[PDB]
Amino acid sequence: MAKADKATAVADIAEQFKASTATVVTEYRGLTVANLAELRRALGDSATYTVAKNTLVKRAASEAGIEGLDELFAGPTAIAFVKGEAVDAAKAIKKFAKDNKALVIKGGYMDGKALSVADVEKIADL
Amino acid sequence: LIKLQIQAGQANPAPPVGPALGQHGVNIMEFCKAYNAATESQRGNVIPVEITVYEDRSFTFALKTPPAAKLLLKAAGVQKGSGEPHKTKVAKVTWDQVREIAETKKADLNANDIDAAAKIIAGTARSMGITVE
Amino acid sequence: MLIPRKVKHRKQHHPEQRGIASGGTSVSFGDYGIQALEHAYITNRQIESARIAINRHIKRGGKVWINIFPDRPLTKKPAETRMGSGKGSPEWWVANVKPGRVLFELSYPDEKTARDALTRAIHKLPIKARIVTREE
Amino acid sequence: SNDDTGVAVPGAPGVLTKLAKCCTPVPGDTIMGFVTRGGGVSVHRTDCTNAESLQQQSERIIEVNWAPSPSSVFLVAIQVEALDRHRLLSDVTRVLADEKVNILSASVTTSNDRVAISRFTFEMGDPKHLGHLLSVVRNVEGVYDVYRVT
Amino acid sequence: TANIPNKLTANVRTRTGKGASRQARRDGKVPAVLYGHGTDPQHLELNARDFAAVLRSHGTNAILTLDIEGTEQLALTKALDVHPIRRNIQHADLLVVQRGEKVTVEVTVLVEGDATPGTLVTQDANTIEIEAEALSIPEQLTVSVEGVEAGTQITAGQISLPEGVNLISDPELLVVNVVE
Amino acid sequence: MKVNPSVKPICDKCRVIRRHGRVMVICSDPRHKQRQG
RNA sequence: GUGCAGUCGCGAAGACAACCAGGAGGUUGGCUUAGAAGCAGCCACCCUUGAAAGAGUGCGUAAUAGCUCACUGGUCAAGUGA
RNA sequence: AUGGUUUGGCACCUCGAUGUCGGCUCGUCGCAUCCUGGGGCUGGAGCAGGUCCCAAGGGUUGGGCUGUUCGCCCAUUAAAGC
Repeated sequence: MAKADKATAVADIAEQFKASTATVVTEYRGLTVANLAELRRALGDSATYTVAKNTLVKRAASEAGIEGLDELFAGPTAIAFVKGEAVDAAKAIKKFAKDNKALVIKGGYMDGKALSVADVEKIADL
Repeated sequence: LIKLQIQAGQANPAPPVGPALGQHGVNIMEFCKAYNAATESQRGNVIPVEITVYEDRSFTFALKTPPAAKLLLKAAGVQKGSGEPHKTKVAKVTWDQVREIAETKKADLNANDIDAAAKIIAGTARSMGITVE
Repeated sequence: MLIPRKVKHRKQHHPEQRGIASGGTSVSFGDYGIQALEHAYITNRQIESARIAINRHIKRGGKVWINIFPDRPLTKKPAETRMGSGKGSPEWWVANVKPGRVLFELSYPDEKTARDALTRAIHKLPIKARIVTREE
Repeated sequence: SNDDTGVAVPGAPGVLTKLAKCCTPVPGDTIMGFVTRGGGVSVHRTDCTNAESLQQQSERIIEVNWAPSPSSVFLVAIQVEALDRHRLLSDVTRVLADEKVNILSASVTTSNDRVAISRFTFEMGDPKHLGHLLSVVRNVEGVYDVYRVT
Repeated sequence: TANIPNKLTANVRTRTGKGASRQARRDGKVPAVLYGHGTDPQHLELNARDFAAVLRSHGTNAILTLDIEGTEQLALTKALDVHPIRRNIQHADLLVVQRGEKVTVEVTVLVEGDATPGTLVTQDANTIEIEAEALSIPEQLTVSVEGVEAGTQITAGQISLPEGVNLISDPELLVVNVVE
Repeated sequence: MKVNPSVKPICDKCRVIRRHGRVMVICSDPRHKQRQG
């Protein structure tokens, strides 16, 4: 661990958030590498799913276009990013969610808004 | 999850198979026939059949791809896996065989694709003792 | 056990245990070494036991040097005898080891096993000693 | 002599082919044969040591192919250590309990580099069965040098 | 490529002798003698802490600038008397230098890499003596042992010399021996 | 218990302490128990 | 053991410790034993989804499993470690 | 390294006298404990042990051989201490 790598991860989060469009943040619980890798290779040939921090993501947020959130990452963080649109992969994480139920789908930053019953759930499932 | 590269037609020795799954609590005679019935169409397999179970003690299993090490052996002619790579390259394994491994393991391996699977089995053989190129 | 093929004088005065070592104060042969901090006569048995201790703590791999040869005799009068009637005959072969003198040297990949082997050797040795490095 | 090793001559059967103690050419590698002046056909290998001095005698030579599978082997040895103090010198017998071996290149020396050098004979002349015995013979935990002898 | 000549204060020695030297070393200083083509040697008191920092951060053969009573004199570390036991610097022989001097030094050779598992590397030379200008003396002279089988006597002429440096040693000088 | 002047750890669980003026070594494995004496 | 003088690694971009969740496939990487696998024993000591996963930290292990690990993320919260 | 009991080294008091071995009697002390007592670990199931620690309160047999001390042996003993 190094603060140089902290700034590196902040820059990586900022630039990949700018490059890829959909960003589904998740609270990971009830996992296992053997199964998450297996499902991820299948559902993620156009996305990628991995960790985020509570403060490095906040720095990348202040330095990217997701500026004011600052309180969502109080908990485990296993963000995935879809470089097209999280519809197939969003449905994928939705079925994984209704399978395990330990994982929570925190939300995202599709465009301006963070999370609500209106857009994120329905664009994910349907 | 009793992970064992269970062998060909054999009378169930003690170390690898029988009590190996017995200590976890799976039956002793049904699994060999139930797996032979699936390897009829795939005659020739020493698959790492990770023996699995149901709620009330039933034989659940999804047949897996054969092992990369032992498939490399069966394809390299002499069924003998060495132990000293990087210093003595026993025999150069060929790309079509590496890709046949990749194709038969793309079903039931955690590889991304053909070339990722090839790199995975490359590391496998790199630890093993045999060339992969 | 080390021993010379010959000595011009078999019966010699005891080597003077004084002064800091002027030569062999550094490594010049390997990477890690044993430096002495006390004066002492180091013998064949001590040298061989320490060499062996190194060669057992670590095996094939690396090299060992012994920068001292015990070419200095030490006599012993017979037991149950009076003082006088001549000087005793040589019994022990030692090397006069002043402080600073590097005694054992080795080159081995892992500093951990090297230092531990040298520690085994030092515990075989009769003196307070020290690990030293070619680097500084 | 002429029962197992030698049945590969192209010209005509009948053999006085002997495997000179130069490189152990019994494995099916690029080899040739020199009509040994008084003593038959010394069969030698391409990467042999005393091959240039034989090619200096360039007339007394003849083609050979040498794939007579049902025969014996010349044999090759390996460098492996012992320890000499009450353990890991009887590991040679522990690991010879799983393999029988004839003496090739043994040598005991311990005022040396940091081991009781006990360069170990072997009875293994197979292409694809080397690392196996080299693992069986590698109990001492200080196995750094592993290459065979030529 | 150059090297920033490290800065140091150097009070001149008033009383010279073993008593003064020992009192200085107890005061944390270092006796030194600056000589060279200056041809009028100066007897100085460095500071042990910063002098040792300079040496351990820029090797022995280090350029350095000496605030000798205001004057900033350029010098090289020619030799060191270090105690065997304490390993404290007892004395520094320093060489006056200037721009484009082509001094001669004894630089630290450093092996690195890793050969075949079935071998061993023995350094026969702690150092290599070279000629170079006294602002581009390398802190180190590296050599590689990646992919070198036994029987590879790496000598001094086989080293990767930088620009301007010139071997004064012989190429026959064995540096590294790769053995079983 | 072992009572020796040289008491030291034997495994990673062996912890060293100074109890009642005596250097003790404690562990889950009571074989590794030691005391300075 | 304690004091002093340092030095180095890390650290509010949350460190070390604790508490919550996860902690691998390939794969048994190979030899060896009736076996060899994260762990009689040994050779090499890889790659891959990916944060993190060690040719596995150990236990448990007849081999396995289960157990917790190293490690990853979090909750509080600055000293912490060598 | 301890101890100072062995063989010794030194030759410091004692050669105008310091009587010697062994035994008998009388004891006294130390603990480096033979038994008894307390305890830790154990490759301690239990009986019985091994090893280490604490412990000197008391007890620690009678006989054959030998001048013998010592030792061997006989029977015993909780034990037959140094």
